[PDB]
Amino acid sequence: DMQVYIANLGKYNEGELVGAWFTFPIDFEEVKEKIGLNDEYEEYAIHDYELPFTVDEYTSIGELNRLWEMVSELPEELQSELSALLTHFSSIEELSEHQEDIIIHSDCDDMYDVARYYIEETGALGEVPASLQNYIDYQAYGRDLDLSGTFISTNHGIFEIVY
Amino acid sequence: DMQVYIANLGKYNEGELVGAWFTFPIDFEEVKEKIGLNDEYEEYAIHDYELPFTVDEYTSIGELNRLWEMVSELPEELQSELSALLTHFSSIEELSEHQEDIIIHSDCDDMYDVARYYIEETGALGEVPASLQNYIDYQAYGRDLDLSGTFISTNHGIFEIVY
Repeated sequence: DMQVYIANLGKYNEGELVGAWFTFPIDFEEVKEKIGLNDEYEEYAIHDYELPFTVDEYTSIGELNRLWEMVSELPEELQSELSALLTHFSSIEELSEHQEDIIIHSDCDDMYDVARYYIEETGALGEVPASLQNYIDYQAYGRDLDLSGTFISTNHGIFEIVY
Repeated sequence: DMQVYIANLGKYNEGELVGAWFTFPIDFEEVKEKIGLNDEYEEYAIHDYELPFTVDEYTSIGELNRLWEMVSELPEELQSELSALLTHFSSIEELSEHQEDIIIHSDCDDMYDVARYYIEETGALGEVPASLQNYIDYQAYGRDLDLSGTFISTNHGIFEIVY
């Protein structure tokens, strides 16, 4: 989980291929003793990674630990679905802005359940007469909430990006 | 409108074919002067009719005027749709029993309009919240009323045979 194959720019063609996997936190001198040096300093050749997100080929290791600390900052159900949540967003501090603004639904599993939750148990309208009990179009209600609300269908539930 | 070709049983093979059309009221002596006689009395050979209903081949002319008076008794929108209404019933005095029991819908044109009328403007449930405004399945409501109520789809509207 969350480990990188990063060495080295010396013998740029992935010659001097060393340094297998580095879980976080990752140090300059730790990897430097892992690899030696390439007679100078041209290292952390990002070429492979077990990460739940998208990383770049020249990201500095301090930025990597920064990203990891932002990952470890977030709750683990969100850490499981970072791939889905980052589709709406573009960065993690951006995600850390509205990290309070996520509605979690383990209880709701499709849009129908979202409609039934926000109508029935929320009580967004009050009266459910027995003459009117069946007669609440959860499908169209979910269509209209899908038009309005930013929704994300995931494995562990449905995540509503409300602002 | 409502006229019969009735003559004669004398020369049974529609020989002595006389008497073109007879609008109501229709008299024995009026048709008798129209046709003469067939040396005896065997007449009103019912063979053709402009009538909005089904008549028989040997119906007496007094019964014909009786049927016409029952037609003229009824309102003209029902006189226009006697063909549809008599499908549920079998006779006209039968229809004159429940002639008070017909719900007329020029306003409603399909089953959807029937559901929207009996829900919205009738106020069969009261509250229509804006969170619940769309969310009234008129289709299923019309299916359930179609299961329960006797409905007839016509040209001028929808006629509900309620008891």
